[PDB]
Amino acid sequence: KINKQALIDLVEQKQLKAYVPEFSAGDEVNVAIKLKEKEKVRIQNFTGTVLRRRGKGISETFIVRKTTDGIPIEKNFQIHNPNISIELKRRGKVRRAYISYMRERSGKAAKIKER
Amino acid sequence: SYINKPGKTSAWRVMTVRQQVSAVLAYGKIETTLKKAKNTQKRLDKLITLAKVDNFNNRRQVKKWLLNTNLFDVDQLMDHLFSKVAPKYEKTPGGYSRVLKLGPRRGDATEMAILQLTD
Amino acid sequence: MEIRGIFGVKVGMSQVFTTNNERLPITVIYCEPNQVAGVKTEAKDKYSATLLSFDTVENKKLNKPQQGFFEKNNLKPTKHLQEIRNMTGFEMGQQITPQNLFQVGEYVDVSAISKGRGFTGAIKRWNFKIGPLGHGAGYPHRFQGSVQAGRGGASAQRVFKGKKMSGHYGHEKVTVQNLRIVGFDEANMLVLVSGAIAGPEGGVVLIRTAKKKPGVVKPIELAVQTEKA
Amino acid sequence: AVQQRRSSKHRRDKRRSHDALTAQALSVCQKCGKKKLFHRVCSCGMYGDLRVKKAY
Amino acid sequence: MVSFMTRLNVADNTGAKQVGIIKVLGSTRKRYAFLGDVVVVSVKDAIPSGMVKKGQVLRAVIVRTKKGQQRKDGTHLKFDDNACVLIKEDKSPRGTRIFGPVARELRERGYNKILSLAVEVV
RNA sequence: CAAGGAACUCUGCAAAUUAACCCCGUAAGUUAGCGAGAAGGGGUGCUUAUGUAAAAGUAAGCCGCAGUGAAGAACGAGGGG
RNA sequence: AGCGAAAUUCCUAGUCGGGUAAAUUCCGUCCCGCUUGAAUGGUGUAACCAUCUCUUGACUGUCUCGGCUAUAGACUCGGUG
RNA sequence: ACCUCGAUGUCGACUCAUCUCAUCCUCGAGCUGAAGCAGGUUCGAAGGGUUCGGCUGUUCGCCGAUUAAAGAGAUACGUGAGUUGGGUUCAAACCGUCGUGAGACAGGUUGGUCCCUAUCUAUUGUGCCCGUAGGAAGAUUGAAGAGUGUUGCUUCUAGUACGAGAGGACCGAAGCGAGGACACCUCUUAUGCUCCAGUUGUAGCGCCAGCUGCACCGCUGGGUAGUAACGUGUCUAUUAGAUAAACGCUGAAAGCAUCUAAGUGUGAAACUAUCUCAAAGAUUAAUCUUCCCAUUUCGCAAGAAAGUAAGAGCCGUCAAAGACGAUGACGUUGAUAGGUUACAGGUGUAAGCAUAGUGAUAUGUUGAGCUGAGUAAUACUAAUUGCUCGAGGACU
Repeated sequence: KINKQALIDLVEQKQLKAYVPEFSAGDEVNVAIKLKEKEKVRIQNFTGTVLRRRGKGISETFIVRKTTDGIPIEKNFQIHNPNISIELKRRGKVRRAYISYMRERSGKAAKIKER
Repeated sequence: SYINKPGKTSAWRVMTVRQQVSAVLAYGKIETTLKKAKNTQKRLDKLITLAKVDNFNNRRQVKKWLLNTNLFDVDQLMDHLFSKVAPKYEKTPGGYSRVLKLGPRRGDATEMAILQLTD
Repeated sequence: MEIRGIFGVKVGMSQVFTTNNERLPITVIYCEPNQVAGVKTEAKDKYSATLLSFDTVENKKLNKPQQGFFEKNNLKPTKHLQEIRNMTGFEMGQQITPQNLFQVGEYVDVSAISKGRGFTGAIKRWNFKIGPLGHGAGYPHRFQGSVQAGRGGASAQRVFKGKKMSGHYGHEKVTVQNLRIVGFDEANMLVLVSGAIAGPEGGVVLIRTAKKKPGVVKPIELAVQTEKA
Repeated sequence: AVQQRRSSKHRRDKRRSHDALTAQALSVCQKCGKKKLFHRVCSCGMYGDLRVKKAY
Repeated sequence: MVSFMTRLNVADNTGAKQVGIIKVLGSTRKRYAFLGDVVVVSVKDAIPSGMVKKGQVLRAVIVRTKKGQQRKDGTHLKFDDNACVLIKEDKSPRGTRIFGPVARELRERGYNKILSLAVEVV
């Protein structure tokens, strides 16, 4: 007769990963993507950082931005998405938990990383 | 349209709420619209909890919204409150104020209700 | 058809992951374990239906007509009672489970009430076009334009009955069919489904057999991440 | 958007027939008389079990 | 938004840089050109030293969408620029030098040669 | 207000964009008076030294996604009468 | 003389060409040219025009495609009316 | 030559369009000088749909590219108490012509002013009163109504049959679908005006520090819940009957035969059902059960005092609904709203301290701090120690 709507988390506790280290939108990562031709799943690496982290609980989707052949690809990955394995390369600096200026910032520079 | 009174703008209403939360500290009684009093009660309880924290940083936070009157200077008023009334009501889970609906105003049916403090 | 029906309430709305790597939004509906109030048939009561009761209450939380019939029915008091037409399988004084009415992957529909939002504009209730903004807009610039259907004597000179003029839009009886039954939970008596659900958290939910695809069933599995740390 | 004929007195009386003011509930002050409006204070300057103000 | 004269980039060795959507040949009121859609376009800027001309109505295929779109898996594909390529009404590119990567939402409808000359398959 | 960016409209009508300063840079016609603010681009914060009398002005460092961070300040080119 | 399909020309979408997927818009060609035409001034000229005016870089929520917020109204309550 | 000048608003464009078929297509069918396909003709046929732009005031018209077609007509070439005044028909100014001049041009040219506070009805929603023959409750019902009665592409069938070669099927199945109808803010986008962070200066807060007001919400960057789209998700088949055209069998007249006159099937997106929403004032106010009462006694047992005992209403905590009304939950027996506690999200290392530098500054404290609306408990505050009505079965 009395509900909780925290049992929503109880049923969500079946679709989660338990490997991803803590990240704060600016730690550079390399997410490997399992993609098929028809079979023999190949690896598509996607090196970048979290431009925007949006959602609620399981809905926490995060942007990852890469540049290939001068083309900027920004793609909204999910933390617990199958075949979306995130490898954390390094950690930068967190001015704020969200960034809206990587589009106005160019490459060729050593991005700041914590020592 | 063009030039007229602002009415109930957010800045206007927040300033008026600040005036009422200063006056309730000044005199201990407020007689106003019940619609204003019900919203004032929320921030009054929040400020009561903040006073119960009773920190110098809390002094800075409370300083932001208090206003000065003729007889109650801010330095005297806030120090007095934090000295005695901050722990006075420290044994109650909310409901730090109550509104009693009085008779309305004489002229234009302006509902007068009294907001006061309670345990 | 021998309609299978259950009563539940929406308790949230989110997404989930699946096997075969597709995104699957989740409307989560807690289905109440219902006790049947009775059965009517078209040959005995002239309308085939099953009366169900839910939202159990105490002896002092109901009007004495309904409560008195309900204790005469030998059923512990409940807030709400509703009949489902063409349903006769479930008879009075028995428990209703979500695992027998339907199966994991077949297609159903849900009768529900929309969310209360009051009056909405004609451009929203009927999806018309707004007037001009540039080249001079004037004060009235949002309307459907002309209402005249003819000038002069005996052309139209009026607006007949039954016109789609804006009014109360929302909080209305709706039903969307062919939505996937994503997940079952008999331990919690709960259902995860796909799509978008009308109404707020508290809107009535009546699950029934889909008219477009009653028996069509599709396979799908959830995604359980086995990626070790 | 203006009228062509005057409104009759009988029709306006029928229109004003549905017009009615608000309904007022009553209660009693807990330590004074003067039947008051429900959820409102009476003129005895005393709300029931109360006496914070004056009666002028 | 796909509409009349949607200026977008060119990603093949053709010698053109500005082309505008003049017609979307297909269903009525579609008013969108999803990834892989072949659309009727009028060329705005093209050098004669290249292998293309200007003004003539041709057919082109959008390869990049700056707003992006939702994929069937759940990850939102997105770019930062509108771009297209010029096709010769087949599964092969007019410009042999295909600049930039390609998506995987248009291989099921042919275009194997264009994706073959792409720098990567993603 | 993302996104196409004039397709809406008889027609870019309204709005939009520019805006203080200095640093460069500026074409054709021409009566040499003009064009011209042509057009086209950069940037200004704080601390230290140098700084002249205040200055401007420069260098070193430090940070912001951004530095007349509030304000008020210039859109332009070609065609025809 | 000169001008010109000149806003002056019904035929005009004049014949041709340019900007023109598209362009009775615009500008170049010729002069029977209803009703061109040299102090009704004509032909051009240098600048300028809150002048007409063709095209355009940005420019924009005009349109695409309508939407979010806010007050003041509208509406409720009260007084006047 | 008239109903209509004590006036009788007409062009376009927009918005909304609805109605009809001599129907453009989606559909069915016959014939063909219809191999197939492409088709054409004709018959039925309104269920639905039938483009975008540029120039031209433009309904007229021209051009280009498309889908299945980019149908027509009517509504004062529908409609300005709905919008603009592009245009038509304003003075004015100008070119050319005419008129001596006033001025005119069924010539061009430049711009050329759309008021209306809804009384009634017609209508869309929302309410109140009464009633349906004791009250009330639902569960209904469905008479009457409506929405819905759109469609294309690819592949397999199949280069198969056919055809000759070439050319190339009729149907079905799978996927993709475009459009619009409905719902949502979980994926994405904007807003998010008492959220956070940072920043500019002025006025201040007695100063450093830190805090506030003002300044396009000061600006900048976001953003909780929420709002919505530019975003997601279902939808176009189908069933039963009778079908139009049309295809039929048998069969009489006209001994044979002949879709019709008898008997008698098949067959279109047309019609009525299945799909969906509401629905007994539907005075035809329909059904069912339910709970309460039928309360000795005094004129009809006439209110005679006990006027439901079912409860409802007033009022309030309110949003669940939401201009108000009203709907709905809840009234101390309660978590009904608020507050408190803690959590989630957002937001982003709080203040202050140590550190080195003269100072800007940077390392740790610190993912700390804050939070309108999110989450679970808390009777802590406010729904009063409140009020009124409410059946005797009206009449056999």
